[PDB]
Amino acid sequence: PGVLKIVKVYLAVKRRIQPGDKMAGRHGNKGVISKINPIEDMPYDENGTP
Amino acid sequence: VTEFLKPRLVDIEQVSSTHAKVTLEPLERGFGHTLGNALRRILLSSMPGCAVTEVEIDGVLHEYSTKEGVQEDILEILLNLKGLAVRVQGKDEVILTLNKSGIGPVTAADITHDGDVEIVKPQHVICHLTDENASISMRIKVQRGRGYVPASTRIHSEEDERPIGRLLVDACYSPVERIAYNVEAARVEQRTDLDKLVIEMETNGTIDPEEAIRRAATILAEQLEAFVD
Amino acid sequence: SVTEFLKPRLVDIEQVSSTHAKVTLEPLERGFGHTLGNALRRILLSSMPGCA
Repeated sequence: PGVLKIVKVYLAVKRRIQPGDKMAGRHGNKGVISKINPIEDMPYDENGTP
Repeated sequence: VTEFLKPRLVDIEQVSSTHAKVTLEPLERGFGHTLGNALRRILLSSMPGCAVTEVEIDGVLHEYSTKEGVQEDILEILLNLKGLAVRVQGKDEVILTLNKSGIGPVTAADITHDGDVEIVKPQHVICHLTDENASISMRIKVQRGRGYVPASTRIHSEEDERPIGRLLVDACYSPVERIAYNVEAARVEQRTDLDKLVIEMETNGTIDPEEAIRRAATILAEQLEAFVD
Repeated sequence: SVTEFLKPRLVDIEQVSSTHAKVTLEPLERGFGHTLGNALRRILLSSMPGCA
């Protein structure tokens, strides 16, 4: 196409999962991760592991 | 008060260097629940620590690229080395270093030993080598933070700085990582049946159990100080 | 900085009645304010002196 040269530059990106984005399950269930609770919130097991 | 019987630190057992189960003195009714809950919350809340904050390594220019002689990716290097944790002295924002070659597995021990830091375990991973001729060269900068500082949360700090070769990654900056409460009632015969609360604390080993508990208590007291007014 | 925490400065309190009232505080730390309030309830209720 009459171009003396065509040069391509490919850049990268990483994206952070944040409130509202889309997830689901292999047991067939749609949903959105929508609540960003500070780690002092999510309930913890009897052994303490949340 | 009427003989409120305030609890105090006692019978602290260290299950491991980073696993501990500590006790306290018995306390009056109604505080043990509040004491244990507030303790777990505050302790997990703000445990200041030191961690790797920015990386400047001679070899790679783009961490999403490979490296001959090295096995793991540069992103894999960042991930595994992000497992670097070390006790830090009063000095902060230090630059530790690690450079070596060979054909054996690469361990955290092969790092430049400075006078203000201490590596807890020689067992961490530094992307074990693959070829004799290759030589890894890196210097890891450590900062002292209270919690997770996002990668772009540190972006605005560099206007004309951060050349291609010096990059930033994410962290946790909180050596606490475990604080839990279990209230029982024992060792109370002379007075009414009081309650003693056992605290299960599994820190990163960077902060001592009693020292961390004391710091958290001081924070809580400072908070409650305004509450009177 | 490392160990400094935000203290509440705005302590404006509106008294609805001689017994009914609501106070409010300035910014407490995220999650720390909730813990403080819960502990305040637990203590101020689980033990409160008075003749009855």
